[PDB]
Amino acid sequence: VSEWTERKTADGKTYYYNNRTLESTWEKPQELK
Repeated sequence: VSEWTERKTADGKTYYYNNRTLESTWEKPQELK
């Protein structure tokens, strides 16, 4: 399942955090793009 949860921070950034692999990236995976 897409464990990619997008947290939109008031800092003005939406980083996609994968709650399965504990992956935190500032660029949305191919699942989103």
